[PDB]
Amino acid sequence: KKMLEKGKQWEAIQPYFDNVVREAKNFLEWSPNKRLANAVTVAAYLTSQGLKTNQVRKILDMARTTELKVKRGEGDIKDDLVKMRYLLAYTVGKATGQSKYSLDAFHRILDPMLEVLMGSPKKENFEKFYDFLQAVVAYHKFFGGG
Amino acid sequence: MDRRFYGKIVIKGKIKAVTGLHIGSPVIKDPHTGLPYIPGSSLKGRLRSLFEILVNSRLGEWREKYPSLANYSPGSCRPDNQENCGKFFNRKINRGWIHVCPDYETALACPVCRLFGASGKESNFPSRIIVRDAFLTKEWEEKWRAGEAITEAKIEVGIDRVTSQANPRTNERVVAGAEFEFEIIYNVENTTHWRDDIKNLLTAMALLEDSYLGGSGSRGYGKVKFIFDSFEFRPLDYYRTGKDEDIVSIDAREKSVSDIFDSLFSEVEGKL
Amino acid sequence: RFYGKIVIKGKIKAVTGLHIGSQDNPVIKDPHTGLPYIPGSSLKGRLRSLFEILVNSRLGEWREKYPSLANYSPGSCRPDNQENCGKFFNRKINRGWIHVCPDYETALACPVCRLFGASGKESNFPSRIIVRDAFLTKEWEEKWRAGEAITEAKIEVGIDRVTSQANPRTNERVVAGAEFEFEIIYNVENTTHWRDDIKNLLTAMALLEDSYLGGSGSRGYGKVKFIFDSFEFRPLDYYRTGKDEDIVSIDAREKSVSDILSGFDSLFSEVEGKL
Amino acid sequence: PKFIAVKLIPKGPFRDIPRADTLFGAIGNAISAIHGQSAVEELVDAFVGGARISSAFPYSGDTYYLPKPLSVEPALEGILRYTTAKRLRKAKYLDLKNFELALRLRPFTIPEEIPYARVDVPRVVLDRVTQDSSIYFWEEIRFREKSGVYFLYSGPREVFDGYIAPAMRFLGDTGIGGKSTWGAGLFEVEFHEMKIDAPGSEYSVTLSNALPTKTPVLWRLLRKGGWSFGRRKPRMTFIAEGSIVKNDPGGMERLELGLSHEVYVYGLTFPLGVELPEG
RNA sequence: GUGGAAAGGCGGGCAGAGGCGGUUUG
RNA sequence: CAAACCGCCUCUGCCCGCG
Ligand SMILES: [Zn+2]
Ligand SMILES: [Zn+2]
Repeated sequence: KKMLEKGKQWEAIQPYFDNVVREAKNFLEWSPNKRLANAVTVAAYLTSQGLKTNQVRKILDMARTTELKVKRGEGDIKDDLVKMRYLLAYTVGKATGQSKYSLDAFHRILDPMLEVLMGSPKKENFEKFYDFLQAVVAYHKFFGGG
Repeated sequence: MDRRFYGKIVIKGKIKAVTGLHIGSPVIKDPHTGLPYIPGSSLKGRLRSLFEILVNSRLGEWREKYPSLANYSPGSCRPDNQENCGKFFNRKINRGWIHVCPDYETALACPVCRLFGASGKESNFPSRIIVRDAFLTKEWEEKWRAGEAITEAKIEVGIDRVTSQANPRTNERVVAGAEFEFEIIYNVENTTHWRDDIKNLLTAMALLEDSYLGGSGSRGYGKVKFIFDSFEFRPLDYYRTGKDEDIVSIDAREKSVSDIFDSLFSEVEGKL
Repeated sequence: RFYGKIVIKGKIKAVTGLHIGSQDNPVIKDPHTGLPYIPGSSLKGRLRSLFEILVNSRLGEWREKYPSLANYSPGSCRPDNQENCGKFFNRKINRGWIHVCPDYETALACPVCRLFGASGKESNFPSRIIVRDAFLTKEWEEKWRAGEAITEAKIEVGIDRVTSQANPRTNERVVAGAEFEFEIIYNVENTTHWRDDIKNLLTAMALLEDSYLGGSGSRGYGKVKFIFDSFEFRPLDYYRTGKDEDIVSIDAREKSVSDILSGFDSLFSEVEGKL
Repeated sequence: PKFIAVKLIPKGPFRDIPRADTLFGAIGNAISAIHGQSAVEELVDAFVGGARISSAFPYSGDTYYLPKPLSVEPALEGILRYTTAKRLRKAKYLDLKNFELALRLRPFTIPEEIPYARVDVPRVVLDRVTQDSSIYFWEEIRFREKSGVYFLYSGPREVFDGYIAPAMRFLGDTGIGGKSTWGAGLFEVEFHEMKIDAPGSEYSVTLSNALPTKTPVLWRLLRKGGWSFGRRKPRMTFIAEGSIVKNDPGGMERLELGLSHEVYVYGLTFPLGVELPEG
């Protein structure tokens, strides 16, 4: 559906957008094609709104640090998982604007996939959020937003 | 014809990124430790590229000291697309022009090619220096382990001259002051001319120390400094007995223009 | 004859990236698994080349220890295109010139061909080392099964000296820090030659510490590093009866420079008492 | 048919899957180096009077392959598909369970995987002054992870215990043929027992290269020579394995070759019973 | 009494040239 | 208690030599 993201796709791709998202209130929801299948529809109706794109890469660098700590970097891979929660809303706690409604389709999917990691595996239980974190960015570039 | 071997002068030390240091790939990083590094390709090809133009300027003033510089005359071979003619920059790589002598007996007397080596058809001269990859020092492994930033993301812009419309981009560069540990091995294949090769390598090091290394450079992204540790000699009998029979030059607090010379290398002269 | 086989074991550490190639330039890899490896020929011939150059420096100074280096002058036979005219690198294989001796009884006294082997005509002195093929240490197969990259892809460029035009190519290099596991099996055929053969083999290994191993070495692709585990003597009686008679020297934390002098008077005192 | 099975767990790549002619030569060169001259002749006498070894065949993780008898080609239609009949005739090595099937002329299955690969690696020769190269290519047999090669031994046990078992510990550290200074022919040896269920008939497949003393029934011809201390052996017409003789004991042949010693070429048979069709 | 013996896929090649974090707000 | 934008483009991306 390359022609979807039409102008009413915000009023079309929010049929069940947050229900199954809140049903994925842990990280390891479903290893299958449901990850990519959810990750397309998440970015499918962000694109009709603004979604200022390049305010994400601090989480990318932080996941790189935690991934170096997967590669025998540090034994404590707990503090950087909490530092994302320290920076979870500071962005919408800094300045607002036109693309805030897409942030309404971004903040509701944070705490389902962010309150999990206190008693989690540090190396494991992490790759599926790590895949949803990139497939949304990827298909959002592919629909034409960046 | 006649490759010999007397020993191997080893140059060790540190490379000080006095300003930021860009070598693109995002700066390169080795896949295992994850830290950035300097390759030896990026460094040999920048000592060479400077000593090239140094020879090209003095191309007529040396041809009684270095023969087979008589067979060149300055410039590129781009305004007449031939391989080997009277011009100095006589090899096409892909679409660009670079001086490599085409034979063994021609390149044995080239000052560039007896030190950085050459190639060719039906003859080949191989190098005398080995320029190894330069990883971060012992201090900066741990400054990385203590949580510091080893790289930065710098943001630049491009301004329209008429309306001041500006257009940003992001570079990613090693932070200033970062220090990499290098090694350069000159393989003493002739005891007649090792002074000239060590002195030409120091000329290339000095010209690199006034220019940049990688990256934009004309905008500040270079500025490498060479902090010397040890010239060593490792003669032909170090490798057989194993005993510490190698001559060391004491230069732990000197400049690349301060080595360049008779006072330092006197025992290497006497050891021949 | 035959008096036993000295087995040298240990590890190789690719301190810088190791590149060999498989004819945008791949490295050579095992056709079934897909992991890289260091060939035995690529290691053996690099050792032989290094020790050839070392010997060619010393054709005046070893004429009394090793005879039949008196039959050679230091140089090469490429200009005067007659094989074994009298220079050292005397045999032409296809387009290159190697020192390989032409007879048995001249190669029993030449220190290169006594160890690495000659070919000749009607004669054929075979080699006296077996440089066994080198595969990744099981730690680095476990790192290969953790999804970690075992090779890289390094992009280099060539640049015009006047107009600074990029002309890029890529090479596939083994990740620096890798570990391979080598074995070199020396055949004790004559009990006089053994000290000098193992000293020459360790000299050839120690020239390789400061040289490189395959690929663009002067652009920083070698820096191999030998980390010994153990030697074994494996005597003649071991292959007869199959008990444990073999002397095991242990040098677990020793480099090839710490091994040539430190252990050769000391860690081989037990082997000279059995010859 | 209870045979000793020698397994050669490879440490590198072989040059070729070794014939019986180059297994016996390797054993003789081992015995002449760990025992002496006068104990190779007792080896040869033990193989004249008694024992026999077979060729090497590939194994892959506790499945052992044996060559296909040629007894199944002339009546492969009576066993039975034209695709199956063609792939059932092309195939070279049958599994041990299938091989015991096909000795009795029963329907059998071919393995769907070969345990090795014939790969040719490019090598290079560099001169020492100019580093100027010259390629040649080199073929070798590169094995999988659990796969390797094995051969079978019949005959008494003092011959195995005094000759073949020391010869296999010697040849583990100097390989079976090929560029064994590149670490090619080397292995770790371990011995088991194999039992083969075989019909007691007049006809026998040979599991080693035959070199017969009379014409066989169905055969697959194989010229090969060798190299014995530098001297070229003349080319000899062996029969390849899996071929049907009847009551033909084979025969070793002594060569001349201008050496200090005679050079035997192992031309003995290794009989297993087989059921033929009417021709 | 080994279709063997001997044989470095390697020499040379800068991820580089160009580009104000900037325009308006007492 | 910061309003608004711009958040990468331009060019090459394996060759000469052994069989
Ligand atoms: Zn030149
Ligand atoms: Zn020799």
